[PDB]
Amino acid sequence: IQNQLKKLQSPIILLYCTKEEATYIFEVANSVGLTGYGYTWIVPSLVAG
Amino acid sequence: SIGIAVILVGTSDEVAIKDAHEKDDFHHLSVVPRVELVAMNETDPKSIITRICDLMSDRKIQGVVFADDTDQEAIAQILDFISAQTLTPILGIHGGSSMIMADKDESSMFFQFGPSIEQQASVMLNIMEEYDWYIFSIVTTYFPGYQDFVNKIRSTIENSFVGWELEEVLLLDMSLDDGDSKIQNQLKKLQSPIILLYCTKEEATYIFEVANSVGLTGYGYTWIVPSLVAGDTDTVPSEFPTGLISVSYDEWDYGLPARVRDGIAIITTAASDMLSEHSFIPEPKSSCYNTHEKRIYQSNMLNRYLINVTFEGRDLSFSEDGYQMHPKLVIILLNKERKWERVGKWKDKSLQMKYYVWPRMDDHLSIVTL
Amino acid sequence: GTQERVQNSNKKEWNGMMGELLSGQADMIVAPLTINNERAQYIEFSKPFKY
Amino acid sequence: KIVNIGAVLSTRKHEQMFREAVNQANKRIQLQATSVTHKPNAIQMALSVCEDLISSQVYAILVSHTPTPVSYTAGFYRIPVLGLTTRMSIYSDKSIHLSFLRTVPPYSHQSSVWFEMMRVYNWNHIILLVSDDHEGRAAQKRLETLLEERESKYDNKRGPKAEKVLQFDPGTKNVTALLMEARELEARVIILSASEDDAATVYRAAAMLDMTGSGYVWLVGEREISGNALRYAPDGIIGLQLINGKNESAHISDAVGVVAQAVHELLEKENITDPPRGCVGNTNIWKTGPLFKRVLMSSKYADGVTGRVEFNEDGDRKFAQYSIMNLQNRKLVQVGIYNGTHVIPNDRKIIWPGGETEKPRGYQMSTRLKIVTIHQEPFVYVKPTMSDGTCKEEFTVNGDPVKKV
Repeated sequence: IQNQLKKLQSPIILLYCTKEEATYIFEVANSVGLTGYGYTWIVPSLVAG
Repeated sequence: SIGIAVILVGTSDEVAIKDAHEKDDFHHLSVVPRVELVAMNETDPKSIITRICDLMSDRKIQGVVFADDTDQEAIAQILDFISAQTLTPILGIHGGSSMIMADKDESSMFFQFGPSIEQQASVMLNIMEEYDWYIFSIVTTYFPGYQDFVNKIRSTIENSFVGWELEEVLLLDMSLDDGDSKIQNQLKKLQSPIILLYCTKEEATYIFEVANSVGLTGYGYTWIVPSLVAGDTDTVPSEFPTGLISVSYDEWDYGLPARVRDGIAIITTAASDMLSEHSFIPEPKSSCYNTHEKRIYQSNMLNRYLINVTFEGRDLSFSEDGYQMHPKLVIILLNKERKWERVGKWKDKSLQMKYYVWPRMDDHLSIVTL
Repeated sequence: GTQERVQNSNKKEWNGMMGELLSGQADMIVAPLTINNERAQYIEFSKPFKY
Repeated sequence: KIVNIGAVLSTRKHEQMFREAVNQANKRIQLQATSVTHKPNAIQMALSVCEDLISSQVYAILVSHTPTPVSYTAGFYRIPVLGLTTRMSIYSDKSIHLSFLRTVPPYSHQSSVWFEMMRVYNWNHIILLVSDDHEGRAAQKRLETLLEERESKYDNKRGPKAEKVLQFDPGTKNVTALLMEARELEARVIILSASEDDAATVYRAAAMLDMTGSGYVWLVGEREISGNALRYAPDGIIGLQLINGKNESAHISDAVGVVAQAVHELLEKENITDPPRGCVGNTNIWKTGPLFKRVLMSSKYADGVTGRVEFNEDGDRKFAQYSIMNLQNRKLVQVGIYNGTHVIPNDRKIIWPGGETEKPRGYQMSTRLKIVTIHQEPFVYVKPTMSDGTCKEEFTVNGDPVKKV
């Protein structure tokens, strides 16, 4: 997952998952530096519980 | 006349004991030489100093040459010391006793084989030229000797007509455990193609680890790092990625008898040149008993030429602070199969590589014109 | 005044009155001196007094 | 268990004081003490320390007055070494010594008071006269380390800057040229960081070129208001003083509590190994050297005369307390006390330089500028002069005069 996650270099990002997956992925994104400012995120309701 | 000693501690090298008699050339410069040799098992400091201080007196020896194999961190310092308390020239040439002390007592004469950090920066720049990378960063810990690194880079970046660039020059802090996530924070910013780094081997493990965390280890990130990060050239840790480049200076260059050749050439060339114009032959000096510095005048006069000497065409001229001026360096290159590969050598302020193009770990083509 | 390599090396030095300013040899260039980017990185230009 | 600690001092008195002082906090794992005398001819010196302390089970060594070999040898084996007397700035090299943890902060630190004075008296221009062996190189480095700060993203204010950094030579006979090229600049703030002779032959040189009149300012360092720094001192000088002083038995007691506050952190039983007796080839060493040191330099409250004795990010004494000193032509007299973030001047007469009781600005903006031009016919004509020395008069078309220089 980290590997496939490294590639991205976009300004804005969309995401589709479930809330646990979101926890996991925002975690690993914090690992590979994909959580700060420079990365706006949009995500449907099914992630916000 | 002046005596000349050698000391081979710890490392059985009983092929070279037949090689110290490579000195059948001294007659061409003709200051009466006196060569005494000795080896030793692996030992402790007291054994070093005690086996040392008598050798001058017992056979009228003025000058020694060192070589061993151990942790190059501290064994040099005892030599640096003993240099000071008699005014005797000690030319440390091998692993262990040859590690670059940054600065030392000014009243001491003691010299080493190895490039200072500025020359390593210049070599890094010559390379970046040769393969035309032009946009590089610098990552640094607080380890000593880093100001010299960044200043010697920024200096030659400003004079040259070449279109050099630069980017963020980070100064991290590896002091407290709390700063570890802070280290990650300061590490996030970088976005450069090429990267340079200055640290020690443990710091390198740590940093390549956290770089793997924040995605700063793969392809897209070439790395260059001086020798002081590559330890012994075979105990590669698990974090050092492929293709990691580094200057170095090793035995694959030449043999222990080769370095001992140069070292039993310098101290029988220069202590003949000092007796080419003047007529004041240094006397066989005193014991390791009391600080007798009467003849301190010629000790300075001994530095008057031990900096500048050429032999067999090659030049072994020195700098002032105790490392040779024109240092024969090479480059190594970590393989995919975890091995350091000799992939090019630098000399004469010039490069002689092996590859016309840089390998890599596709979107890179080779196209033809007429 | 302009930059030029010297010593058969890459050291960049200036010439003439601009070099005489940067070397502190002078203090102010009251003379017909143009305005460009390459000098603006070592010197302070007043507003222009003749277009 | 049994734990030994040794020291190489010059007074047999403190030798008993050290054992008494560890025996005091001993009551608050048996922690014993050892000591050894001092001798000249430093060659023989390292032929004492090993056989006298490594023979024991040392976990530190204490040293006092001389930069002898006791820095190198016990540094081999990586056994932390504790410093009392000397504070030349050379011992901060992590790479050169992995031995010293010290008590008297080093000269190069005293350039943090200075950067404070330049905000309690609002001087924003300086002239710097460093030395040229090592200390200056360090002092200047640490000073430039501060002046580079204050980078404005307080709220669009003016900040200090260096102006000129003259670097004379440690052995000098005639040095006036540097002074001659100093007065040409604008400011009148001088910072002289050097050694005894290296200030005697500057004090005796700046009053004879009249660089110590009014509007002048001098900040010096403790070695520059010392001894032979009074045979020619500039009346109206400013020097510094730390409230620890050069007292041997002042804080040996303070040092004891530092290892004391650490043996109970070392009794963590993670992995402990004795320091090996004998000096004959326990080649590789690990006494938890890195670990035991990492313990020591992490907030050990020294049971001592100064409060909150910490250890800086490098290993030297942190958060000292200075006392601003001053001279009135004969008598070096306190005018203040410096305490970490506390800049505290006292109440007494600051006879500033020249004996003028003003607070002179560090600034003297020049007048006689110099201008440079080139022959250019529409703009700058160039014509020879008249023979007398002036050049010819002239009227324009309307007959008005024309201004020549």
